[PDB]
Amino acid sequence: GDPDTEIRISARISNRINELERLPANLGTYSLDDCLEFITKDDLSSRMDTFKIKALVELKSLKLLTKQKSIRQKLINNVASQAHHNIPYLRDSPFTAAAQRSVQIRSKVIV
Amino acid sequence: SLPIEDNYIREVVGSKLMECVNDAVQTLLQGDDKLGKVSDKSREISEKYIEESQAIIQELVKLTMEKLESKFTKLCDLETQLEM
Amino acid sequence: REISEKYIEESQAIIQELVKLTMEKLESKFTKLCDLETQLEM
Amino acid sequence: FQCVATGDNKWQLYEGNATFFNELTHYTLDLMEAISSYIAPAMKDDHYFQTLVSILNYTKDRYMVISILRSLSRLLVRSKANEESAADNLDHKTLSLIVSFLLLECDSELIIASLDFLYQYILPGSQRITELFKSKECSLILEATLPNLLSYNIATPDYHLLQKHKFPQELSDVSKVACTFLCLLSNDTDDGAGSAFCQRIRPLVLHKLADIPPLTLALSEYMENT
Amino acid sequence: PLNWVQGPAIFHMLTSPYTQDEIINHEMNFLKGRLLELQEIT
Amino acid sequence: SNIPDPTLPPTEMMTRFLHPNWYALPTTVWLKYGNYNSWAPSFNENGTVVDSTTRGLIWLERI
Amino acid sequence: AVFDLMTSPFTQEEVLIKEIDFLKNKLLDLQSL
Amino acid sequence: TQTNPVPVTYPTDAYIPTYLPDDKVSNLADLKKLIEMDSRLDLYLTRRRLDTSILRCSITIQLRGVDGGKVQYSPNLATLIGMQTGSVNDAVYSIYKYILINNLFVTPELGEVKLDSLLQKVLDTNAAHLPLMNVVQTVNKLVSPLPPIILDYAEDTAKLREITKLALQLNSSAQKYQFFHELSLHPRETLTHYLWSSKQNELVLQGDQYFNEDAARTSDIYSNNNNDRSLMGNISLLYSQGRL
Amino acid sequence: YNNVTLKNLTAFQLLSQRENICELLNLVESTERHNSIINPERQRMSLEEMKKMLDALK
Repeated sequence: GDPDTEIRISARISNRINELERLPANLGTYSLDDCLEFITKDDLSSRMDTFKIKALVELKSLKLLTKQKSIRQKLINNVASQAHHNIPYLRDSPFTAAAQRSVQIRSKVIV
Repeated sequence: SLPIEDNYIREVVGSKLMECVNDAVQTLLQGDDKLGKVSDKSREISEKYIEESQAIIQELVKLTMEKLESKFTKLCDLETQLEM
Repeated sequence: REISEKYIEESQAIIQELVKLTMEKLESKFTKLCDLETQLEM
Repeated sequence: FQCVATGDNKWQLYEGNATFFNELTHYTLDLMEAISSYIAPAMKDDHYFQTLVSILNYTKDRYMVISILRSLSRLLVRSKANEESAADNLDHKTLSLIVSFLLLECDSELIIASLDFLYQYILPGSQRITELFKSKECSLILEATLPNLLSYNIATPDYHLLQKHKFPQELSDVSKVACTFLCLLSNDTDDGAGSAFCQRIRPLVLHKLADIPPLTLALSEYMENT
Repeated sequence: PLNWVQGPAIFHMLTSPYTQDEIINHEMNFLKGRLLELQEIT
Repeated sequence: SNIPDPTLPPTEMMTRFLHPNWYALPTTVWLKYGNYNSWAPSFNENGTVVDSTTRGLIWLERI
Repeated sequence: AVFDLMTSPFTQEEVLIKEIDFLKNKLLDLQSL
Repeated sequence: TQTNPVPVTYPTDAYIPTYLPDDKVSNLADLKKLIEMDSRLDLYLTRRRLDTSILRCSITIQLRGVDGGKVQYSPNLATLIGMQTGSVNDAVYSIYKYILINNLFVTPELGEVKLDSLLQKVLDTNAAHLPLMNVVQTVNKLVSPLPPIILDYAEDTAKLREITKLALQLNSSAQKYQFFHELSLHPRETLTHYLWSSKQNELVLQGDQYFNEDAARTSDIYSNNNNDRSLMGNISLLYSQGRL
Repeated sequence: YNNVTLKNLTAFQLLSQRENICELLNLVESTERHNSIINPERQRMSLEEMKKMLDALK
């Protein structure tokens, strides 16, 4: 709850997406470990895209946030909506076992 | 299992008594010398609730009477209305 | 306990005197009325 | 349950174990309600009849009173004409209470259930009409309630409108039960406890017959027995 | 004598309450939902 | 994609959960017949989980 | 709305007939109240 | 009132304990005498409440006393009854008794009456059989109103609720007696019962804590909670049914 | 509050179960809940109202 401090969260999330969406697409790396590989004039070293993958996992997970929310909505409301058929101490409580018995009482027939 | 907005949660947003009671009842159910000390403690408490019991019951006999006295004067009206 | 015990002991005598006296006056009003009822139905 | 329904200190029920016992005896009465018609040859000291009339003096459940009354009505179906548990085990503290439920005009299932057991009670009629017309309040409640139960929930043509200017064509469910017992009460021949009752009620029924033309087709055996 | 027959449609609802009044509306739609599919077989 | 942006007015994720530990249980049904029927069966219990005393005691310790 | 596979001395139509006899009473019981 | 009792939210006529040792109280049976005294008084009162009712211009003036207490009769309906202008309900009852004297129903056999000369005269019918519903229906037609002057040329519920509230206080002290009493009877198998049941009720109350607002929006439910094991094991089952 | 929950029933039971064990050790007082329901000045006032109802009805 508390939607005053909910805008102050999403204003920092949208701050981050608009900062990731101003980086150039041709971003490359240089580790201090490539001198053991002896890269030629055109050798295509395999450590060039170790910053470019991490900048797109970050940018795309900040857009699928309401996607895992819908799955976690469908996960929590499917494991907890029963709450008394799998949890043992709740199905072995007196009030739940009597109530699950009480809803299965068939109607009495008159004469 | 991915903490995505978990940092933004942490950015903006930065008993003992009954345990020792349950420990103590566990000690009373080891030595039966305390069970007599606990049963006799409960029995004067049982006698304490007996004095609690009839002090309510002696109020209920009184309060039944005034509500019954509301129906005596209702019944005494029928002595004259039926005889009319 | 003693102030409770003083008005727990005298009270039951005043309880069962009044309830029995209530049995007297109510049943006397009954037998007067249930016989006044029969003189109507005639 | 007879330990608690009487309040016997034999088997003082622990107060922590009462909820386990409450729903337990709820389904027991439902089993007793269904098999009561198969022990319809009820015995004189029928332990099911003896306990249930001790249970009936205790409860305040509207459902439980109905299930006891339906079992006792369906236990005394093909009883006798002389001697079964109906003629003697009704201790008149229970019997004055069943007629007392006809004063409950708000409920109507309890009126039908109290009428149906007494109809199953009245069917010998020898030691039954005299027993039902015995006391100064059991033979006196029926002089006011049973004529009033004929026009129960029936659209009588009113006259307050006709006094302040300045026909139902039907019956109800309990009125069909009310004329059924009263016509069998008119079959109390030789002027016993029923026809002597049925002669002091005929001046009151005749006013009800003019407002409801379905009360002319009904109460036919009563009008033949006056 | 064996007859491998299909079992009846048992109204097993996902959310499980305990009061009856939250069950009858879905059960009446179940009775409409089951007898209408059963009437066309006849 | 067909995903919405996470700066949407749905960002709530807990609105209509209603755990079955907060479900209403059927309790005893105290009836009323009239003002002068004190010999009526005062309540009704078909499939109630509790008795009328503790349901009255819960009513007593709440009212 | 869960079905089952089971053994019965009745065939499939008599179970459907017994479903007709059971559901019509429950339809008349629930629509009346 | 209804055809069914009216449910209420306050308790109605709570019970009285009987396992209480009555040697100490000695007033439960005397209070029990008051209740059956009051109910019998309520029985007689409710029975009594049921049994107390069981150019030349003309002068036209609409009077003040135009009332349906003495309502006018048709002259056919007048001579079959005898009275001049009595009432409408007495007109129905005297008509119904006149058929019942002449025994016209049968000797619908009871609906159809044998139409005599006067009954055919007052209804202007000529059938032999006619139902009594249509007979009494014309009595609503055959009666005309009276003509005007023409000149030409509680506390008991709250007392019950307080008694219901005070009886609930009695049920508390009786149960509080017997627990310690049966703990004085057996201190073993009510404290072993206590140390299990209070542990069980500690489990049941601690079954609803991982379902808050910011408890689920964070990831300390799914990640590393194999010690929890409760969820993230159903994903092999919920996906197998399509629940996602 | 007019209804009870499974949370409400267990909290009602556990609070009532822990207070009776809290009386044997007597680490709670429970003296306010005793004397206010005893109320011995009301108990004699109950007696004096019963005493006058002897005098009024005789």
